[PDB]
Amino acid sequence: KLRNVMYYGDWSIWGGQGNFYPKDIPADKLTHLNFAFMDFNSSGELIYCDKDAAIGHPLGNLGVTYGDVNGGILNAFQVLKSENPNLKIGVSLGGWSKSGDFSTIAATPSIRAKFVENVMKFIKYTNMDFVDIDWEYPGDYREPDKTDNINDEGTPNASAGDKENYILLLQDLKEALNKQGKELGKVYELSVALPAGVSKIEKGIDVDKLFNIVDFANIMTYDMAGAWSTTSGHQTALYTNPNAPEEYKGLSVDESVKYYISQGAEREKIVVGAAYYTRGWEQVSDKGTDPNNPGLFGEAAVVNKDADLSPTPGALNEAPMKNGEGGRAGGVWGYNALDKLKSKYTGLKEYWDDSAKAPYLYNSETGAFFTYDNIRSIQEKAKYVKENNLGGIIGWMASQDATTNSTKRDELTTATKESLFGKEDLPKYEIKYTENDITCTVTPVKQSWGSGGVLKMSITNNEKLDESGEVLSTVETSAKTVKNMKVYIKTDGIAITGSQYPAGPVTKEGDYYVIDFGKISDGKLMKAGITFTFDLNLDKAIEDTNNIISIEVSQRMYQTSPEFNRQTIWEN
Ligand SMILES: O=S(=O)(O)CCN1CCN(CCS(=O)(=O)O)CC1
Ligand SMILES: O=S(=O)(O)CCN1CCN(CCS(=O)(=O)O)CC1
Ligand code: NA
Ligand code: NA
Repeated sequence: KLRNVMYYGDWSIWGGQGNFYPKDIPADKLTHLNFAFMDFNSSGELIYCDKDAAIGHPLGNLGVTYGDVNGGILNAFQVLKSENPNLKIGVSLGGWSKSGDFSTIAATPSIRAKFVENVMKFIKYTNMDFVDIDWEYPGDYREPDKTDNINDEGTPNASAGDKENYILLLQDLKEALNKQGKELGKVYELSVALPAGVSKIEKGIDVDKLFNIVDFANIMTYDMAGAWSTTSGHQTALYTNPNAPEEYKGLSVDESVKYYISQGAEREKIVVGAAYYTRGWEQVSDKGTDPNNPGLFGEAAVVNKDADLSPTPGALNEAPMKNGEGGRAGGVWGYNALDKLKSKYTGLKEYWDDSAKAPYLYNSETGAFFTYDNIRSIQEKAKYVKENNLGGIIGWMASQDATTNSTKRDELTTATKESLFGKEDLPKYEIKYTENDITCTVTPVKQSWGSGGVLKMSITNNEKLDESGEVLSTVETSAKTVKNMKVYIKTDGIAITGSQYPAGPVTKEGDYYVIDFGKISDGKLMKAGITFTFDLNLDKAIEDTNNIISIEVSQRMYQTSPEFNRQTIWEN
């Protein structure tokens, strides 16, 4: 079974990525959606990159106020899955900028165990389905590049022990996932992000052992050429053009996959990467390296400067170059910004390298050169996956895809899905939720005056908050809040004519009376430990509860989103 995997960065929601909220992800076209990234410290405690993004932002949902506990990307992912049950949702830990604490965690069994325990709790409270470990990279000594990213940790504590310790970490995670999956009655998966190139693999990836632990592995077959080099090239090519110079030999999807297989990787677990952005160079001279691809593998003149004044051959980026926030000139433009790119760099012509099956843009008069993925190269990558019995495709990243006919950013995502799977719907999966500890009492009220009767009902959220630290306490608080509660009451011969605050309004829907706490501002987010006690009005006085059959409750993340976790709280 193939996979169509997508990264979604938590910073998608701000202006740099055009304020792209999860509801506009084409989730019916994905099998796996990675929340990128969760940080963590050297003691194994999880740490947010952007707390408001993760747990507080309203994300375009009309009834959500900033900071409301049903806000945030993590809750939005749950809604995407409810609305698109083909989808598995998961969490990417680390990434290029937050891999600095892996070496320490992986080296000490007690810290490894704490990290694993915290990740298991996280995915329990967020109802996530997989864990993706993006250790970039084990055994690779690297300092931060604060000009690129003030928050970059690098991997300054890398060591030769990382290769074996990563295997231990992955083994611990998979065993914990197996255990928790059995406890909760669900299937979990474990994935990793892997380097494309041989030297990084040799430094830190025990291929054969790793592939026997993970469910699948995402090969980062992008960023394989760029402004760190003074030779133009393809950054994410399917095949190695035979004219490639030594520095780019090996750095294609095909050669990377073939190397992994030669080292023991199981084909069906290999997911290959597609980049939804350009890289490029300001001023490339055609050296005639490949006469059939002008400008390719040409010499890039060192004519620009980074934000820290370092000379560079890189072209300008879509975003302004600022020290500490995209400070390196890399020719980096989102796929959805190719029209902006062409307005800034005029005179670009589109080329296709038939030997690499990769597009590029080149101005033969100015020398500007950009390398990227398009619909055609993604279709070629998909054909390669199918013909070689590989595992799927991963895209980096969602917010960079282009709109087609709606507000969804889905041009490349749709092309990927249809080339892998065709036009039919993706398989759907059952979604399980853990019932909340919700109890209730019902008490007939003696009313010697007036007409009708009264039933006094109390509903209690018996959950209690135990987790410590910002990450686990916030996801726990959300999970143990009863959200937009609907109460379904089935009676035999008893009519509920009305309801009173703190109850929401009551209606008859089929054989049930339904109380909608989504319509009570004080009742729509019922925190742990809270009780609502309220009067229900009846058409006739009642002396016992014998004609009350059942009371059930359901939740909704938003007033608009699907009901879930329907559970019985009182039965006769
Ligand atoms: O200012 S914004 O909030 O728009 C972007 C903040 N920040 C910039 C750096 N990237 C690094 C991603 S990675 O290097 O870890 O892939 C994460 C987002
Ligand atoms: O002894 S050596 O290590 O030199 C060769 C071992 N060799 C590596 C390649 N795989 C192909 C797996 S697959 O093609 O069936 O997926 C077979 C075994
Ligand atoms: Na960290
Ligand atoms: Na193997």
